[PDB]
Amino acid sequence: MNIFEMLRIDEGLRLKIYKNTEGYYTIGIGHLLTKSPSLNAAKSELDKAIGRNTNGVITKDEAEKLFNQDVDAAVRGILRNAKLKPVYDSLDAVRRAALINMVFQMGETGVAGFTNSLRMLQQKRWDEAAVNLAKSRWYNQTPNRAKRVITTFRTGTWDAYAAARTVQRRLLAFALRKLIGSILLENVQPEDIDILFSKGVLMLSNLQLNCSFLNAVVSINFTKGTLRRLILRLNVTDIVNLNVELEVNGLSLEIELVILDNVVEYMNKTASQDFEDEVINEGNLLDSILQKCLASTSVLMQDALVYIGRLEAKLDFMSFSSVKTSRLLNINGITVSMV
Repeated sequence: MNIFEMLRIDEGLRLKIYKNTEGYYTIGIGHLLTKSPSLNAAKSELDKAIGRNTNGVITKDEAEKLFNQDVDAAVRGILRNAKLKPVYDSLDAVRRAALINMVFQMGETGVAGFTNSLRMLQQKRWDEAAVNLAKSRWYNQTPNRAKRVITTFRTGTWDAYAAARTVQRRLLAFALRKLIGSILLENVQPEDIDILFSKGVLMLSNLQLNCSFLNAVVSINFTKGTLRRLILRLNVTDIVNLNVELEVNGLSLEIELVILDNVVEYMNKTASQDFEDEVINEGNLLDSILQKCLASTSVLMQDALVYIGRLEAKLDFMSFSSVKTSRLLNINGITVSMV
C-alpha cells in the first residue's frame, strides 16, 4: 500500500469531465480542472497541460502522468506551506501519506486552516485528533474518505484502505457481471466472475452477442452476432491499478445499413438501479466503476467475420491498445469479398 494506491481508491478513474466531491470540475484521477461552474472555462487547464485541443478528453497514461504530477504539486505545496511542513516532518510514511491525501484533495491553501488538528498531530495525540476531525467540513464533503484518512492518522498503518480495496473488488465483480451479461445473451452467474477473481482468467465459449446492446452502442443495424470464444483477464494482484484484458475469437457480426461513452450511458440507464439495489442489499456509483473498467481494458480480437448490407469482411487479427490522440487500433489481415 502506497499513497498512489490509496488515492486511486479514493478518486477512482474517469475519462470524461466529472464534478468532484467538492462540486468543482475535475478530470483523471482526482485532478481538479477548475473551480468555475462552466465546462468551456474548464477546458483550459487540460489543454494547457497537454498542449493540444482535446475537447475535455484524455488518455490513461496522461491521467497517470497528471496523477504523479498532482502528487508532486501536493508535496510542493506541503513544503511551501508554513503551518503544514512542521506537522509533516514529524510524521511517518503512513501518516505523511494521509496528510498528502488531504492536501491533494482540498488544495494547499484550504488545508492549512485546520490549525487545531495540525497542532494535535504534532503532539501525536491521534485519538482526540480523530474525534475533532470527525467534526469538520471535510468530513461533510467525504465522510467515508474522511473516515479512512482519519483512521490512517489514528492507527498509522494501512488497515482502513484494505477494506475499501475489498469493496472495490466486490463492486467490480458486480459491474462486470452486469456488463458481460448485457453484451451477451448467455446467463453469467456470480460464480464465474468469482472464477475470474480467484484465478486471473475466465473463458467462455460458444456465446452469442446481444444485438440490442450493439445497436445502442455503435449507433446502422446489427441483426446477429456470435462469438466462438471470449477470454477475460484481471490484474488481480493489483486490482486498484486496474488492468483488464478482453479478447474475442471467432467473432461473427452481421450488419445492416439504411463512441464508447454511450456504453457507459446505456448501462447507466439499465443497470444503475439494479446495481445500487445490489450494493445496498450487500450493505449513481456504477458509472464510476464502469468508467475506470472500460478505461483500463485492452482489447484483442482474432479471426473475425463481418457482413455488411451483402459484403463480407474477414479479419485475421486486430488489437486495440494505448500508444503515443487516443488508443490505437492496429488491424492486420483484412480480406473483403462477396458470395
